[PDB]
Amino acid sequence: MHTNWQVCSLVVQAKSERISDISTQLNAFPGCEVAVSDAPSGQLIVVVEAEDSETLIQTIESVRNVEGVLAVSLVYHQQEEQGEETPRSHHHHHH
Repeated sequence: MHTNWQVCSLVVQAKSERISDISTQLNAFPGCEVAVSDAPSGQLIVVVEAEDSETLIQTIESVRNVEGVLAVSLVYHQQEEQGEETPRSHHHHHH
């Protein structure tokens, strides 16, 4: 099915010299499109669209595993999971 997926822009700070290699490689990722490419600053805007939030993470983490990327600033970020000290209502019923 077509799930309610989310797109996320990535401000990729990378080696300004190596921008051509990095952009080419990143645009070859699944769901990743290089929208904006500013070679002078080393900024690559990559928009990633993925089905589930976790599928997005799987993809974005791979983006951050490229040599050339210095910092990936995710335009859409949440807090850490942290852990809930007192759980909420779960409705996992077998019956």
